[PDB]
Parts: sequence; structure tokens; C-alpha cells
Amino acid sequence: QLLRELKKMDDKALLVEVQLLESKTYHALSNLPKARAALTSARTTANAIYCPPK
Amino acid sequence: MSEKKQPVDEDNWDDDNVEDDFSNQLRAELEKHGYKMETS
Amino acid sequence: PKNPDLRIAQLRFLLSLPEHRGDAAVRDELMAAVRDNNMAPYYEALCKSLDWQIDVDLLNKMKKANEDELKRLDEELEDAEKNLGESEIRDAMMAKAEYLCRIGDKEGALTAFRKTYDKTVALGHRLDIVFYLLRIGLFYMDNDLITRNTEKAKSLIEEGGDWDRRNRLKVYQGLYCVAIRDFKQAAELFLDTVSTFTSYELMDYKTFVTYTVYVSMIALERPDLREKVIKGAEILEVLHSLPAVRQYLFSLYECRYSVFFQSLAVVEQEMKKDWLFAPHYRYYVREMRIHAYSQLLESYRSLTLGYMAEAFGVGVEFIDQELSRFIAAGRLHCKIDKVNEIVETNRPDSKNWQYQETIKKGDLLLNRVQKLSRVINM
Repeated sequence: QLLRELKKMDDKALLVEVQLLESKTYHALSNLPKARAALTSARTTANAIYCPPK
Repeated sequence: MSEKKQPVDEDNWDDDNVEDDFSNQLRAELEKHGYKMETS
Repeated sequence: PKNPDLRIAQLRFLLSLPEHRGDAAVRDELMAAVRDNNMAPYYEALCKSLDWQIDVDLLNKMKKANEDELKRLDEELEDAEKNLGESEIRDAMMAKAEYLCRIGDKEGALTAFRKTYDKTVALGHRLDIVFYLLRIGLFYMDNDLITRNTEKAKSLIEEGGDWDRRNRLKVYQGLYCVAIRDFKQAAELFLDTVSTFTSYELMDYKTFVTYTVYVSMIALERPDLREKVIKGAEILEVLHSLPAVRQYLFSLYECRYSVFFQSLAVVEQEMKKDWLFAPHYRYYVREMRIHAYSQLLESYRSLTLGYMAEAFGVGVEFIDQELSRFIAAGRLHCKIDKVNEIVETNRPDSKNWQYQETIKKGDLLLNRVQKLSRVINM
């Protein structure tokens, strides 16, 4: 349901604010390539945002 | 040329091999090996 | 249009192993026979299980629903004989006619098989027919029709390449294999578990995962075993659902002595409850055993059966006849002993046992052509 809302809107950091949590949970179930894809989404996300949160 | 004395006188067909171990033997298999836990 | 009455075919398998009861027959017999115009799931069960007190208000109201369905067939194909399109009769009536095969007997042959097989060139309708010979080879538990649908489907295997449904052909060819003692091609063709996500002939995809792991735990040597069932990436979650399945694999790969049999009791409970698998409950269990003893007995050479029975549970005379049948059955070569009690193992077939099959075939098949060689003169 989070993918239904965020990837259409503008707040790109708020996407990875839960996508990185999904990158945690695909390690928690040990889904290795999908966690790699989530980390890659985080890396291609974070080059548009300065650092307003940590 | 075929006769000369004789006219007077997948399924389980491959499973028959280990079924020869299933019919004379091991029909109550885990009814004893499953009871090895508590018989002794 | 497949899975409800396929589940009633699983209810025919529920009629199979509990035989002494006639109540678990009749309860979901009536539940499957009051739903969705199904004359045959109580007609063959009228031929097998308990008969009927009456059927007038009970099930002749459903033969009246069959009459209503039939009179709207007489509406529909007479309304489609005027239309001249994509064989409107045979298409809009193969729908209701595969539904008729769901209602009644194998007259679905004449009104489905050739009724869409004499028109189309696309494999979708013919493959629905293949899937329906599969479901009726689950109804009658065929040997015929689940080979005849392969005989029909290989008429369009010769040109193909399709994403899910041809992998489902692979799945049901493997189910045909391991419906009898044919074991490795089933696992090898199931092994691409990705693209079989959900289609409306599947049951629980998780149970598809359980079936492919039950068939792939054997016919898979230890490097391939660890790489598939251990290093398998997406398999780990769909076996993280069921604990006892992952427990089964890690108890087998753990190679203990008693958790072998604890694990084996779990898969003993599991193996029966399985349609066109439960009449094959025995060679799978001792197949697990022969894989376990084979991976455990080549490594030692100063082995005592006291060292076995100290950790298997009890084996002081309990594994005696077991291992004796296993050795003298033709396989699992070691030596069982008198109270000297030293179990002695054998070669890896690197040198000695290899030297036979050459003359074993140059006798037999080359002797057949010796016969044909002696067909010269007379």
C-alpha cells in the first residue's frame, strides 16, 4: 500500500523512508536480490536531497 | 514357420521391483519404526 | 472453472484413504453436491459412496437447474448458428460445455475436446482441454487421459515458448512422472519456481513449494542439494512459512540420527495425505532412509551399530532387519556383522564396479543385432 502512494508523489526521501525499512525486512526474511534492489533504489533516490533529516 | 510344437501346447509393472519388498515385508513400517520412540 | 471441482477431486482422494467412515464422505459430499450444478461429483460418488434416500427436493432441483442450463444451451447455440464469426457456437458453447463436463460425465470429450480442437490454431483453448483431461485424470485418477492430454499437447509443443503455462505443462508432466515412481524430471521441471506465480489451475502456491521441495530433496546430490534447498534465495521465504519443512531440510542436512526419524515422522504424517502420492508412501520413506544411510555410512569405516542405536533411538534389533533388507535389497553396500560388530564400507565406483555395464550392453543389445546379423541366408 505504501507503493501505491509515494512513487507517484514528489517527496522522494519519504519513499526510501520506508523502502530502506523494506531493505531491512528482505534481510529479515533473507531475500537477498530484492534487498539489493531496494538498496539500489535507495542509492538512486538519495541523490536529489541535501540532508534535511539524518 | 512360427509354430512347430506350440499350437498344441506408467503402471505398477515397473513398481513390482520394490513392491517385492512391499508385499512380503514392511506393511506396518512406521507402525513399529514410528513406535520406536516410546516402545523403548 | 478448474479448482473447485479439482478440490472435489481432492475430496475423492478424501474418499480414498479413510474408507471405514461413511460420515466424512456424506458431509462434504452434500456440501460439494449442493454447490454450483455438479451432477457428476455426486453421480460417481453415488456409484462409489452411499446412495440417495431420494433426490426429488434434494438434487432433482439441481437436475432441474441442469435442465435450465440445457435449455439456455438450446438458446445459445441456436443464437450463435445465425452469427458467422470466430465459430461463435463452438466458442460460446465450449464455455458452457466444459461447464457441462463439470456438471456431468466425459461427454465433455465430444463437446469440449474436438468442439474447440476442430477450429482453433491457438494453444490456449487446446491447453484448457489438456488441463481438463488433467482434472478428469484427477477425477477418475486416470492413467489414460493424463497421457492423452500429453499426446494432445505435444501437437503444439513443437512450436512454442510461453511464460507461465508451458512451465505449468512442465509441472503437470512432472506430476504425471511422480504420480508413479518417476522422480527426477518432476523436480528438475519444477525447479523454476518463479514464473508459476498464480494461475486459475493452481492450488496454494505455497503447497506447490512444498511439493517441489518434497520431490527435490532426493534426486539431488549433496552439492546440488545444498545449493538448491540451502542457497535458494526466493525459496527460503515460502519455506519460512512452514517451520517443519525448513526443520525437515535442516534436520536432514544436519545428518543426526534421531532427528532423522523425528523429521521422518513429520514427513510420514505428510506423505499419505497426498493424492496420487499416497499409494506411493513406501519407497519415498525408505528412499529418504537410503539417502540418509548412504550419506552417513561412506565416511566411517570403524563403525559399530551400537554407535547407531545410541543416537537413533532404539536400533539394537530394530535397525538390524532394516539395514539387512537395505543391503541385501541390492543397494547400500556395507557389511553387517556378528557381535564383533564392525560395519565395513566400499569403493566410490572409480575403478571396479564401473567395469561391467560395457559388456552388459554389448551382450544384450549387441546380441539382438547378432540375431539380425544371423538374418542373412535363411
